[PDB]
Amino acid sequence: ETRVNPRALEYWVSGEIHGLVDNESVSEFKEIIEGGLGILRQESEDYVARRFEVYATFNNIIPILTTKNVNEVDQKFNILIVNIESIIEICIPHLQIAQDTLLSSSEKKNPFVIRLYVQIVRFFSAIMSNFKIVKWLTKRPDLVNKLKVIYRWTTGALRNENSNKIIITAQVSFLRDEKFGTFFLSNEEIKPIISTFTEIMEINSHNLIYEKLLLIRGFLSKYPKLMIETVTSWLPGEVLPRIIIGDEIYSMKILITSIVVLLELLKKCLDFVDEHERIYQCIMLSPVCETIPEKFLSKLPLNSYDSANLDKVTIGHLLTQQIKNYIVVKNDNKIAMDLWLSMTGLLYDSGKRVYDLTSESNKVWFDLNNLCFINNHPKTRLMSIKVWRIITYCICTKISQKNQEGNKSLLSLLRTPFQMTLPYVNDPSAREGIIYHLLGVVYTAFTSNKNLSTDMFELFWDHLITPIYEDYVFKYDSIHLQNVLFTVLHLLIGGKNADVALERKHIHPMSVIASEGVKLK
Amino acid sequence: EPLLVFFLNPVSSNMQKHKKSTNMLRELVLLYLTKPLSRSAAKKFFSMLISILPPNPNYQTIDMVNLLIDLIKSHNRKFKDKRTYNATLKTIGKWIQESGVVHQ
DNA sequence: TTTTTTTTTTTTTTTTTTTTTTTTTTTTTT
DNA sequence: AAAAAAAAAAAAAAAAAAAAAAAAAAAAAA
Repeated sequence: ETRVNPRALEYWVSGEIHGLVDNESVSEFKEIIEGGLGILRQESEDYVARRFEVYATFNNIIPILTTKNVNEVDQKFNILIVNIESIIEICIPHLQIAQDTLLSSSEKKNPFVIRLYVQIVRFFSAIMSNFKIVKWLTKRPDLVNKLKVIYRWTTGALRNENSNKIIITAQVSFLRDEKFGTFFLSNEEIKPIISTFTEIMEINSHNLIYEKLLLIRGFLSKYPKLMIETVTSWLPGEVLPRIIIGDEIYSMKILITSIVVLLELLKKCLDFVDEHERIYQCIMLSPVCETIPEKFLSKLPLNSYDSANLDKVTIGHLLTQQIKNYIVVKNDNKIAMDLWLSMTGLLYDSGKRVYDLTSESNKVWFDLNNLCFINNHPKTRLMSIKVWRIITYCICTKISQKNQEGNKSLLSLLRTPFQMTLPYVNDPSAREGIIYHLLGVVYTAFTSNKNLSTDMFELFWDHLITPIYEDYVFKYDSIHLQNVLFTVLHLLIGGKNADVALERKHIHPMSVIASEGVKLK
Repeated sequence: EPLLVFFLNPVSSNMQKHKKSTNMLRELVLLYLTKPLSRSAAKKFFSMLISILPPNPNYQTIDMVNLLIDLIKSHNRKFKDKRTYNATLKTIGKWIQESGVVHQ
């Protein structure tokens, strides 16, 4: 007999009763939700206890994406887009009184209100992350600006009072999944959010760093222009120290996640060049105490006079040391080189810093690559050449003809892989790295560079191609290698006999950054 | 696609069609899984190959299904799944044989 | 004897193509 | 006579499919 009732007091007993049975794939789920919203109408003799259970079942009868039927999602959320005016009069103040009683003291580990606070935050997260609600909200901006208060309080609830591991994780997962701000928050309304990424209550329980670094991903791909304008805060304050302290104070998951954030900024920042030059300023010009908070420096494995001269240790030095232990101690050759890559690109994309590659204080980065290339593993030897794609891109896109001997010096260093592989021409992998590199040089200097004039070509010729071919190529007994190395010449003159596109075509300079790189086609 | 036709071809009877069909339907699957059982395939192909088991009618079709289902269940005892989808690989018997004891 | 990488799959985002609205302007009732 | 309706004819928004990219898991090398 069906008489549990959708409303009144009969449905939720004082701790459970949800409804994941016949309401899974069925519309009648409606009356549990619209029921619960009616129970939230103040009164608060019997209805105060039952506030814990209603926001519990809301996080239970909600579906995932369900590719099998994206319409059961569409139809369940179509109740909320009608009920929404009611959610805003009650669930916002019911969150606020639960928050502010959790923002008045220190001992406040009270299991009634703190177990409710997490359940009401999940309920809002699942409302915001639903993209169909985001397109629908544009129909009424009165509700957008009422709802905007969630962020206005959440931003205080990270850097004030006793924000607990659970309270932080619920607010960060919300801001990772939110999607809402892209169409409803202005760039300046978002800066108060990024302003918290540096300022969080400290408990490096691994849980908390893992979600903190994943938030930076969602914010880079959904808010790039905003993240880059502010990079001088969140990168040196809370991301960059995570790698430097080492694996022991953390877990390898944390270290890898803080390497991925570097690659994402690289795939969204060459778009803007960093004309503010934040990169070289906050990392290679500046020492530790100018940009790293004490919050991470007290946890740092210091060594010698460097501990008393934090005024002199520029961040590039301590980074260069940590990369050295991965190759020589752990054998983590990939982690060392994929990291090393991302910094060199971002640091030197500035159309005057490209020349700093020539400096002896900076050649320690090439030495560090050489110490990887002397290792046994053929895949490691190939990969320590596969990285040079950035060195081509910086030297051949952001270059200025004016510094004639500067250009010539960069173009000479760019042949260093051929000097390393010359004795190793016997090995399959050592032959292949020559081709992969050289495709990227040719492509970037001539196919994707529009600005060739006369003057750029002369630098790219009797100072570049002639020193490549006379001093390396005309000395390899490997005939099948030479066949490919001379095929690139036919392509540039007018015989395009190199498949081009059969079935299974690169033109913008970003294309050389890719894992396959570039081909003859 | 062809396994859909392997079911409904007896709508027009002809035991000459059946007599070659059941013989070829055995040798089709004898080599389909020559490599040592992918974990993912033990759920991917498993899921769509059960989304359409009817007609529940058609007496001369279910003869062919009962003759093939235990040919599969024979290798499911010999060199099945080296762990992973153990549990779902026997749910194949639970709903398929429910049909074969409701309309026979 | 177990670590590391590649094909199958998943997702974003172009690039086409379609959906759709809103300005424009004659002849009769406000 | 003035304001309102009636109809040409340009204009603007957004979802699909496939390439890449990237993940799970599977294929390879210890």
